[PDB]
Amino acid sequence: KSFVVSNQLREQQGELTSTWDLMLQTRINLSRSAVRMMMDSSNQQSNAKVELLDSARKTLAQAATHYKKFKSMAPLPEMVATSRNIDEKYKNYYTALTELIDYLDYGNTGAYFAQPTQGMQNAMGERFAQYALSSEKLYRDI
Amino acid sequence: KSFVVSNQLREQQGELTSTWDLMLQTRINLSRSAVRMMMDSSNQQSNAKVELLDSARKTLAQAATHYKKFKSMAPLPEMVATSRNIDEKYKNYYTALTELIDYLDYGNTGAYFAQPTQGMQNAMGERFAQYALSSEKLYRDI
Repeated sequence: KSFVVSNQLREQQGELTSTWDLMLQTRINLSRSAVRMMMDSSNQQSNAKVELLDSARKTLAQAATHYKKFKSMAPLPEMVATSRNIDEKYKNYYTALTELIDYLDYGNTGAYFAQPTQGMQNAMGERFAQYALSSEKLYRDI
Repeated sequence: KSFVVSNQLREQQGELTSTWDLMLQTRINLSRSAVRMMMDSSNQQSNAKVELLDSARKTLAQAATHYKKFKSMAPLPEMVATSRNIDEKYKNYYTALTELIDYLDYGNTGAYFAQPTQGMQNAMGERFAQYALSSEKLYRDI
């Protein structure tokens, strides 16, 4: 099986890297918007806060597109548990990120700061590292 | 050559994913610190601004460790140009990120906001996508 199966593994990793990366980029643009919503309107800097929130929204939608691609390539047997785990972490971090867009949609920075977002970022981050370790080891077995 | 060479390619991609990801995480923690340095001292939220700057510093040092690992696996002939390009983009974004740590080290948020960091983030991001496209196509040729 080795070509077809190991290429499947690389394509599942690429798509997951694209999902993780675009969620970190959503986190970044939500951050850049929240600081400008705190600084108010006099501040020359405050004025891009809606562009930034719009960029955040756009990269989350792109993370969700790559994730569905990732989910369409069925996990190989040994990959099933980390892939299940990734899905759990992914949904908690996607949701955190969605609620943050929802708050800034109406300028609620108080609720933005009150969400413990980093905890969820970190859990996905560790899931990602575990998926990547597990896929390297099947790839050097395939 | 196919096993040894295609494994080399996957290991160079993994290390580069680790570099890109840790630089995005440095960007995130610098962001979280800059907003708390803007909010001042009354603000319960302002008080983690030095922990956050310290986390940023730590993930940049980790991005630089994985990058040296990436650079130690010599680019295969067709990968030499994107690998050169990645190095250029990487150094401009590593430097941007370093100057941002340097500003927040003494609470200079004015200089933090004045740096056009995102432009450099974006150039590295496009380099990364181009490297990943080019490596997929050599990998399906190897």
